[PDB]
Amino acid sequence: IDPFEMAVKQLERAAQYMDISEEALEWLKKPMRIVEVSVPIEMDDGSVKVFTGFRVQHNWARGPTKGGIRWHPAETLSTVKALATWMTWKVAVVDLPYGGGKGGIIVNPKELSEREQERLARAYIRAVYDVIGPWTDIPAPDVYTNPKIMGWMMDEYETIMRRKGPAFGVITGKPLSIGGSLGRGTATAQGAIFTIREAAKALGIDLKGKKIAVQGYGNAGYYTAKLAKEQLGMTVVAVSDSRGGIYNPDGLDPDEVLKWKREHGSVKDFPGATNITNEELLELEVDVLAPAAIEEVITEKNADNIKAKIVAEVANGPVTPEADDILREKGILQIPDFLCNAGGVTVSYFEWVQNINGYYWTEEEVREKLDKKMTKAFWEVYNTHKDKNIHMRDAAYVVAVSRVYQAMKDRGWVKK
Ligand SMILES: N[C@@H](CCC(=O)O)C(=O)O
Ligand SMILES: N[C@@H](CCC(=O)O)C(=O)O
Repeated sequence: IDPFEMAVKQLERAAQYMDISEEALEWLKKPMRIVEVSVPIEMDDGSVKVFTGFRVQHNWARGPTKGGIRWHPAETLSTVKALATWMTWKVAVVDLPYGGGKGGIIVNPKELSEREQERLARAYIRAVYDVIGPWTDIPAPDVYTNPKIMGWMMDEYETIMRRKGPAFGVITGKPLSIGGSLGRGTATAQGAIFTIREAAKALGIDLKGKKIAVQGYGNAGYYTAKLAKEQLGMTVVAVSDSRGGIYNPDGLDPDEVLKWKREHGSVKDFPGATNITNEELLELEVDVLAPAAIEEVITEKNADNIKAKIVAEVANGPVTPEADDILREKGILQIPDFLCNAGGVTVSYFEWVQNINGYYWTEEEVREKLDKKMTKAFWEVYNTHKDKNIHMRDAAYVVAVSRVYQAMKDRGWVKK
């Protein structure tokens, strides 16, 4: 199951719903630049180990490419290419002057010390310097990379760059001390909450007092539940982790559950709550269900059993296309994954804007701008959903690919 293959198939399926020339589709099926580099670092024992690093820039018709860096032992070039392709549509659906791109190093960072991690980050920047920049390619944190590594990478880039321009804007997700942006820790959850609110408004539902079930209790799931309870006033009845689920009709307090999970490593056996598992958790009678964990969790095996009026796909591809079908004919509004979790990329654009301008904002300004962006993106996707009578996801693909195609035509890359 080649990751890249799946992305190309999804793009073709999408192109089956819109008027796009075959030359433009052939252009969009290939990354515009792929860079594979050797990343040599000096280990703590004195030896030199060489790692494999990637930087894929799928498309830059709309502006500089944007995408995170993954440090995973199972990283492959095809995975990076597929993720860069998805990043293109993600920045296009939420309307950002960005293209799509992604990077990665095939490494197990859990067995690297802090000094070796810093050496790896600096060596990666020294290797890929010639294809990145504030107006060329802006990396960001991703799987097993965090703001600390982002700061190390920014410092190395500034050292090579001799401070001749906005070196802060070369990479996002930085610490606040060095050009970091506020509201960035709860970006994804805030965007998901905004999309859920707009979806409820579209469906004619006032969310105050109804049930939400969240699967996955990392930063995304926990903050999704928390912001749901405060901003949307909904009742959080079920949460789960990489172990099991906890359900309470009266409502769970996300802060207490987070304390429980930190203390014991799992959310299981929470006081005054029935312990359950993920499979039966996916089908509680709730108004909103927010899968925020590992991919491929809703499948034709249990798609019919889903009873949530609104499904917000915080995670990347939690729902299979077949389940997309059954959920559609069941009457359930799905927020597509790369529209729902648009908060992350959105915030990163805001941070870049701040770095380029040299002027930073506050929490309220970031929050308001994110609200407007996510509301507009959701409403465009939903209006395409209505007008073309296609799936929500397919509408997101229509919006994003239409924007990229228009940008490609405007530059004259494709003459038709
Ligand atoms: N992996 C992140 C990167 C976004 C960013 O550039 O901040 C995402 O697209 O969700
Ligand atoms: N990768 C995250 C969602 C996307 C993000 O946080 O950037 C998850 O699966 O929970």
